[PDB]
Amino acid sequence: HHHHYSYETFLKDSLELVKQVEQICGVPEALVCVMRGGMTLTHFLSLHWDLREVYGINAISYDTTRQNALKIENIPTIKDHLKTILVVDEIVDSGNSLEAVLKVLQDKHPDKKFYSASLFQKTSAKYKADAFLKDAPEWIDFFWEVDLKNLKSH
Amino acid sequence: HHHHHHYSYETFLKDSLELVKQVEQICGVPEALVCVMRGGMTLTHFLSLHWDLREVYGINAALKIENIPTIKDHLKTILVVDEIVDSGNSLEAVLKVLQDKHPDKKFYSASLFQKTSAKYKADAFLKDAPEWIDFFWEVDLKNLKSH
Repeated sequence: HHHHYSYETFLKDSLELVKQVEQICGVPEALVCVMRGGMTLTHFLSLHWDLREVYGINAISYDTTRQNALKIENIPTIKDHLKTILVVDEIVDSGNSLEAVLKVLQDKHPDKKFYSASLFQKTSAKYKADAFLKDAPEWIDFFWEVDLKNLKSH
Repeated sequence: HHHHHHYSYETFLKDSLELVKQVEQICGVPEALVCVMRGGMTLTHFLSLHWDLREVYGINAALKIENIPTIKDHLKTILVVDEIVDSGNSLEAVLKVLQDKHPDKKFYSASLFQKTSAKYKADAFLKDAPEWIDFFWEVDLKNLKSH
Protein backbone atom coordinates (compact mmCIF):
# COMPACT_ATOMS: atom_id res chain seq x y z
CA HIS A 1 0.00 0.00 0.00
CA HIS A 2 2.90 2.39 0.85
CA HIS A 3 4.88 3.16 -2.31
CA HIS A 4 8.44 4.54 -2.11
CA TYR A 5 9.07 6.13 -5.52
CA SER A 6 12.80 5.63 -5.95
CA TYR A 7 15.50 7.47 -7.88
CA GLU A 8 15.90 4.41 -10.14
CA THR A 9 12.16 4.33 -10.97
CA PHE A 10 12.33 8.06 -11.64
CA LEU A 11 15.14 7.62 -14.22
CA LYS A 12 13.12 5.02 -16.16
CA ASP A 13 9.96 7.14 -15.99
CA SER A 14 11.77 10.28 -17.03
CA LEU A 15 12.88 8.64 -20.30
CA GLU A 16 9.33 7.49 -20.98
CA LEU A 17 7.96 10.97 -20.24
CA VAL A 18 10.41 12.41 -22.78
CA LYS A 19 9.14 9.95 -25.40
CA GLN A 20 5.52 10.77 -24.65
CA VAL A 21 6.09 14.55 -24.74
CA GLU A 22 7.96 14.42 -28.04
CA GLN A 23 5.04 12.54 -29.54
CA ILE A 24 2.55 15.33 -28.75
CA CYS A 25 4.52 18.59 -29.12
CA GLY A 26 8.01 17.61 -30.19
CA VAL A 27 10.98 18.85 -28.24
CA PRO A 28 9.86 21.87 -26.13
CA GLU A 29 11.55 25.21 -26.52
CA ALA A 30 11.41 25.99 -22.78
CA LEU A 31 10.20 24.43 -19.53
CA VAL A 32 8.22 25.92 -16.67
CA CYS A 33 8.74 23.97 -13.47
CA VAL A 34 5.81 23.97 -11.01
CA MET A 35 7.79 24.42 -7.83
CA ARG A 36 8.56 22.61 -5.68
CA GLY A 37 7.41 19.24 -6.93
CA GLY A 38 8.57 19.62 -10.51
CA MET A 39 12.13 20.86 -9.77
CA THR A 40 14.17 17.64 -9.95
CA LEU A 41 12.11 16.38 -12.95
CA THR A 42 12.58 19.68 -14.79
CA HIS A 43 16.32 19.65 -14.04
CA PHE A 44 16.72 16.22 -15.56
CA LEU A 45 14.50 16.99 -18.55
CA SER A 46 16.18 20.33 -19.33
CA LEU A 47 19.59 18.68 -19.38
CA HIS A 48 18.31 15.81 -21.47
CA TRP A 49 16.88 18.17 -24.11
CA ASP A 50 19.80 20.62 -23.80
CA LEU A 51 17.33 23.41 -22.89
CA ARG A 52 18.63 26.41 -20.94
CA GLU A 53 15.28 28.24 -20.97
CA VAL A 54 13.89 27.01 -17.67
CA TYR A 55 11.49 29.10 -15.59
CA GLY A 56 9.75 28.46 -12.31
CA ILE A 57 6.34 29.22 -10.90
CA ASN A 58 5.02 28.41 -7.43
CA ALA A 59 1.72 26.83 -6.49
CA ILE A 60 1.23 27.23 -2.74
CA SER A 61 -1.80 26.41 -0.60
CA TYR A 62 -2.53 28.60 2.43
CA ASP A 63 -5.04 28.28 5.26
CA THR A 64 -8.52 29.71 4.51
CA THR A 65 -9.25 30.41 8.21
CA ARG A 66 -8.85 34.14 3.35
CA GLN A 67 -11.22 33.58 0.40
CA ASN A 68 -9.04 31.11 -1.53
CA ALA A 69 -6.34 28.73 -0.31
CA LEU A 70 -4.39 28.09 -3.50
CA LYS A 71 -2.29 30.87 -4.63
CA ILE A 72 0.00 31.02 -7.72
CA GLU A 73 3.11 33.11 -7.13
CA ASN A 74 6.28 34.25 -8.93
CA ILE A 75 4.83 34.21 -12.46
CA PRO A 76 7.65 34.01 -14.98
CA THR A 77 8.04 36.34 -17.95
CA ILE A 78 8.85 34.01 -20.78
CA LYS A 79 10.92 35.46 -23.63
CA ASP A 80 9.20 36.51 -26.84
CA HIS A 81 10.88 34.05 -29.19
CA LEU A 82 9.82 30.93 -27.17
CA LYS A 83 6.53 29.50 -28.38
CA THR A 84 6.24 25.81 -27.39
CA ILE A 85 6.45 25.58 -23.61
CA LEU A 86 6.24 22.46 -21.39
CA VAL A 87 4.94 22.89 -17.85
CA VAL A 88 6.35 20.15 -15.61
CA ASP A 89 4.96 18.70 -12.36
CA GLU A 90 5.45 15.41 -10.55
CA ILE A 91 1.84 14.59 -9.47
CA VAL A 92 -1.61 15.93 -10.37
CA ASP A 93 -4.05 15.26 -7.53
CA SER A 94 -7.21 17.38 -7.89
CA GLY A 95 -5.67 19.21 -10.82
CA ASN A 96 -6.52 22.59 -9.24
CA SER A 97 -2.89 23.79 -9.02
CA LEU A 98 -1.94 22.77 -12.54
CA GLU A 99 -5.12 24.25 -13.98
CA ALA A 100 -4.40 27.53 -12.18
CA VAL A 101 -0.77 27.57 -13.36
CA LEU A 102 -1.83 27.08 -17.00
CA LYS A 103 -4.51 29.70 -16.75
CA VAL A 104 -2.09 32.38 -15.52
CA LEU A 105 0.65 31.37 -17.96
CA GLN A 106 -1.75 31.50 -20.90
CA ASP A 107 -3.22 34.85 -19.76
CA LYS A 108 0.21 36.42 -19.49
CA HIS A 109 1.54 34.80 -22.70
CA PRO A 110 -1.39 34.55 -25.13
CA ASP A 111 1.02 34.01 -28.09
CA LYS A 112 2.49 30.77 -26.72
CA LYS A 113 1.43 27.13 -26.66
CA PHE A 114 1.62 25.48 -23.24
CA TYR A 115 1.59 21.71 -22.80
CA SER A 116 1.70 20.00 -19.43
CA ALA A 117 3.36 16.79 -18.27
CA SER A 118 3.30 14.90 -14.99
CA LEU A 119 4.73 11.61 -13.78
CA PHE A 120 1.60 10.72 -11.80
CA GLN A 121 -2.03 11.67 -12.18
CA LYS A 122 -5.09 10.83 -10.10
CA THR A 123 -7.74 9.13 -12.26
CA SER A 124 -10.45 11.21 -10.60
CA ALA A 125 -8.66 14.56 -11.10
CA LYS A 126 -11.01 17.26 -12.36
CA TYR A 127 -8.23 18.66 -14.55
CA LYS A 128 -5.58 16.49 -16.18
CA ALA A 129 -2.12 17.04 -17.66
CA ASP A 130 -1.66 16.61 -21.41
CA ALA A 131 0.88 13.85 -20.78
CA PHE A 132 1.14 11.63 -17.73
CA LEU A 133 2.69 8.22 -17.10
CA LYS A 134 1.06 6.49 -14.14
CA ASP A 135 -2.13 6.58 -12.14
CA ALA A 136 -1.43 8.09 -8.76
CA PRO A 137 -1.58 5.48 -5.99
CA GLU A 138 -3.32 6.28 -2.74
CA TRP A 139 -0.16 6.72 -0.72
CA ILE A 140 3.19 7.70 -2.34
CA ASP A 141 6.57 8.82 -0.90
CA PHE A 142 8.90 10.49 -3.37
CA PHE A 143 12.68 10.04 -3.05
CA TRP A 144 13.19 13.85 -3.02
CA GLU A 145 10.88 14.03 0.02
CA VAL A 146 12.11 11.09 2.11
CA ASP A 147 15.61 9.84 1.18
CA LEU A 148 17.54 12.55 2.99
CA LYS A 149 15.63 12.23 6.24
CA ASN A 150 15.81 8.42 6.04
CA LEU A 151 19.60 8.55 5.58
CA LYS A 152 19.97 10.95 8.47
CA SER A 153 18.05 8.68 10.83
CA HIS A 154 19.91 5.45 10.01
CA HIS B 1 44.51 15.47 -20.01
CA HIS B 2 42.29 15.50 -16.89
CA HIS B 3 40.88 12.53 -15.04
CA HIS B 4 37.14 11.86 -14.96
CA HIS B 5 35.33 12.45 -11.68
CA HIS B 6 31.64 11.68 -11.22
CA TYR B 7 29.03 12.72 -8.61
CA SER B 8 26.44 10.05 -7.95
CA TYR B 9 23.05 10.26 -6.31
CA GLU B 10 24.28 8.43 -3.19
CA THR B 11 27.19 10.88 -2.82
CA PHE B 12 24.77 13.78 -3.23
CA LEU B 13 22.55 12.54 -0.41
CA LYS B 14 25.43 12.23 2.04
CA ASP B 15 26.85 15.62 1.10
CA SER B 16 23.46 17.34 1.23
CA LEU B 17 23.11 16.39 4.89
CA GLU B 18 26.50 17.98 5.54
CA LEU B 19 25.52 21.10 3.60
CA VAL B 20 22.40 21.37 5.74
CA LYS B 21 24.45 21.15 8.92
CA GLN B 22 26.94 23.75 7.76
CA VAL B 23 24.28 26.23 6.58
CA GLU B 24 22.49 25.84 9.91
CA GLN B 25 25.72 26.72 11.71
CA ILE B 26 26.30 29.90 9.69
CA CYS B 27 22.82 31.39 9.31
CA GLY B 28 20.30 28.98 10.84
CA VAL B 29 17.53 27.46 8.74
CA PRO B 30 16.91 29.85 5.82
CA GLU B 31 13.55 31.57 5.40
CA ALA B 32 13.69 31.15 1.60
CA LEU B 33 15.88 29.71 -1.15
CA VAL B 34 16.99 31.11 -4.47
CA CYS B 35 17.95 28.30 -6.85
CA VAL B 36 20.58 29.21 -9.45
CA MET B 37 19.05 27.44 -12.42
CA ARG B 38 19.66 24.98 -13.84
CA GLY B 39 22.49 23.56 -11.80
CA GLY B 40 21.01 24.19 -8.36
CA MET B 41 17.51 22.72 -9.13
CA THR B 42 17.82 19.22 -7.74
CA LEU B 43 19.79 20.42 -4.70
CA THR B 44 17.30 23.17 -3.94
CA HIS B 45 14.37 20.73 -4.33
CA PHE B 46 15.88 18.38 -1.75
CA LEU B 47 16.82 21.22 0.62
CA SER B 48 13.45 22.96 0.42
CA LEU B 49 11.66 19.74 1.28
CA HIS B 50 14.09 18.93 4.09
CA TRP B 51 13.54 22.34 5.68
CA ASP B 52 9.82 22.50 4.79
CA LEU B 53 10.37 25.76 2.89
CA ARG B 54 7.78 26.75 0.29
CA GLU B 55 9.47 30.08 -0.51
CA VAL B 56 11.71 28.87 -3.33
CA TYR B 57 12.68 31.33 -6.07
CA GLY B 58 14.68 30.83 -9.24
CA ILE B 59 17.27 32.90 -11.11
CA ASN B 60 19.32 32.18 -14.24
CA ALA B 61 22.62 33.55 -15.45
CA ALA B 62 30.39 38.39 -19.42
CA LEU B 63 26.72 37.69 -18.88
CA LYS B 64 23.53 39.08 -17.39
CA ILE B 65 21.37 37.70 -14.68
CA GLU B 66 17.89 36.79 -15.99
CA ASN B 67 14.53 36.11 -14.34
CA ILE B 68 15.44 37.99 -11.18
CA PRO B 69 12.94 37.12 -8.41
CA THR B 70 11.08 39.55 -6.19
CA ILE B 71 11.36 38.14 -2.67
CA LYS B 72 8.56 38.79 -0.18
CA ASP B 73 9.14 41.63 2.30
CA HIS B 74 9.01 39.55 5.50
CA LEU B 75 11.66 37.00 4.38
CA LYS B 76 14.99 38.13 5.81
CA THR B 77 17.49 35.20 5.67
CA ILE B 78 17.88 33.85 2.14
CA LEU B 79 20.06 30.99 0.89
CA VAL B 80 21.28 31.04 -2.71
CA VAL B 81 21.90 27.43 -3.90
CA ASP B 82 24.26 26.21 -6.67
CA GLU B 83 25.90 22.88 -7.34
CA ILE B 84 29.38 24.08 -8.45
CA VAL B 85 31.27 27.37 -8.46
CA ASP B 86 33.91 27.41 -11.25
CA SER B 87 35.21 30.90 -12.02
CA GLY B 88 32.83 32.44 -9.48
CA ASN B 89 31.58 35.00 -11.98
CA SER B 90 28.01 33.70 -12.06
CA LEU B 91 27.57 33.41 -8.31
CA GLU B 92 29.14 36.85 -7.72
CA ALA B 93 26.78 38.42 -10.25
CA VAL B 94 23.71 36.61 -8.84
CA LEU B 95 24.49 37.87 -5.33
CA LYS B 96 25.12 41.39 -6.61
CA VAL B 97 21.73 41.61 -8.31
CA LEU B 98 19.84 40.04 -5.38
CA GLN B 99 21.46 42.27 -2.78
CA ASP B 100 20.93 45.43 -4.84
CA LYS B 101 17.28 44.62 -5.28
CA HIS B 102 16.68 43.54 -1.65
CA PRO B 103 19.12 45.61 0.43
CA ASP B 104 17.48 44.80 3.81
CA LYS B 105 17.81 41.02 3.43
CA LYS B 106 20.75 38.80 4.29
CA PHE B 107 21.86 36.51 1.47
CA TYR B 108 24.11 33.55 2.10
CA SER B 109 25.33 31.17 -0.60
CA ALA B 110 25.95 27.43 -0.57
CA SER B 111 27.42 25.11 -3.16
CA LEU B 112 28.41 21.44 -3.18
CA PHE B 113 31.64 22.01 -5.15
CA GLN B 114 33.95 25.03 -5.28
CA LYS B 115 37.03 25.64 -7.41
CA THR B 116 39.96 26.64 -5.22
CA SER B 117 40.97 29.16 -7.90
CA ALA B 118 37.55 30.84 -8.20
CA LYS B 119 37.49 34.62 -7.67
CA TYR B 120 34.38 34.38 -5.54
CA LYS B 121 33.57 31.56 -3.18
CA ALA B 122 30.31 30.47 -1.65
CA ASP B 123 29.77 31.07 2.04
CA ALA B 124 29.31 27.31 2.53
CA PHE B 125 30.89 24.69 0.28
CA LEU B 126 31.81 21.06 0.87
CA LYS B 127 34.33 19.90 -1.73
CA ASP B 128 37.10 21.23 -3.97
CA ALA B 129 36.07 21.04 -7.62
CA PRO B 130 38.37 19.06 -9.92
CA GLU B 131 38.84 20.07 -13.54
CA TRP B 132 36.48 17.42 -14.90
CA ILE B 133 33.45 16.38 -12.88
CA ASP B 134 30.09 15.33 -14.16
CA PHE B 135 26.87 14.97 -12.23
CA PHE B 136 24.15 12.32 -12.04
CA TRP B 137 21.51 14.82 -13.25
CA GLU B 138 23.57 15.36 -16.41
CA VAL B 139 24.68 11.80 -17.21
CA ASP B 140 22.45 9.11 -15.62
CA LEU B 141 19.65 9.33 -18.20
CA LYS B 142 22.04 9.20 -21.17
CA ASN B 143 23.64 6.07 -19.80
CA LEU B 144 20.26 4.48 -19.09
CA LYS B 145 19.13 5.34 -22.62
CA SER B 146 22.27 3.66 -24.00
CA HIS B 147 21.58 0.35 -22.21
